[PDB]
Amino acid sequence: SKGEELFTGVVPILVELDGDVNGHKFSVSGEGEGDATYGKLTLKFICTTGKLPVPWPTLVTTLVQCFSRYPDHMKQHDFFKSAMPEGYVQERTIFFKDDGNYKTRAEVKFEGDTLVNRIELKGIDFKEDGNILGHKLEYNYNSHNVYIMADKQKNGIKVNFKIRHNIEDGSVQLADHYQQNTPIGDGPVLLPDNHYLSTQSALSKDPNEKRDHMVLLEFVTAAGI
Repeated sequence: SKGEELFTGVVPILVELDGDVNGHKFSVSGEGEGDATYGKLTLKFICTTGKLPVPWPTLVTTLVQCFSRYPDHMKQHDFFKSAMPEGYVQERTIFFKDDGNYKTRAEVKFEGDTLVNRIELKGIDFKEDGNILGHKLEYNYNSHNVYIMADKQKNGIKVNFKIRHNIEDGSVQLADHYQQNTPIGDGPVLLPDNHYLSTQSALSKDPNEKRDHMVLLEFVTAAGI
C-alpha cells in the first residue's frame, strides 16, 4: 500500500479538539505516539480551557484508527493507512441513548512527520441532569468491536459500533456511533471487505498534573477474516 511505509516506526501524534456542548465551549489538546506494528497508542490529553464540561470517557472515540494493527493477511483492507499522508475526513454522529448527541468532523493527516487529528465537536440536546452533563460516568473504559464496511460510491468506508459507558450506579449508558471516512487526496485508497477492529483502552491520571486531563493507553487490532 501507499502510506503503509509511513507507520513502520513510532509516529508522534498531535490532537486538537474544539467543542461546544449545550452552550459550554471547551478545547482539548493531546500529545503522544502510536506504534501501528503493535496496534498501540499512548497519549495524554489536557482541557486547555479549564474544567471539561463533559466526562472524559465520552470523548475517547472522538480523540486515529490508522494506528490499528492489521495482520499481514489483511493488509489489503487497511483503508486508514492507504489514505496517507494526504489524509481522510472522519465524521460521526454519536447518539447517547435517552440523551443528547455529538456530531463531529475531523481531518487526520500528516503535518511533517507528526500525525495530526484536528476535530470540531458540537453536542446538542443533552439533559442537564443526565449521565453526561451530570458527570455520572465511571472513569474507565470497556473493550469494543468496531465494524467496518466499504462505501464504494463515496470511495470511503462506513463504520458503526456501540460504546457501553459504565455509570456509577452499576448501570450502563449506551452511545451508538455512525461514522463515515472519506479521502482528502484524489489518489487511490484501499476499500475493504467487511471486518472489525477489536479495541481495548485503559484510562489513568498523571499524579503530577494539576490541569483537568486524561492519560490513555490503547490497543487495536483488525480481525474477522
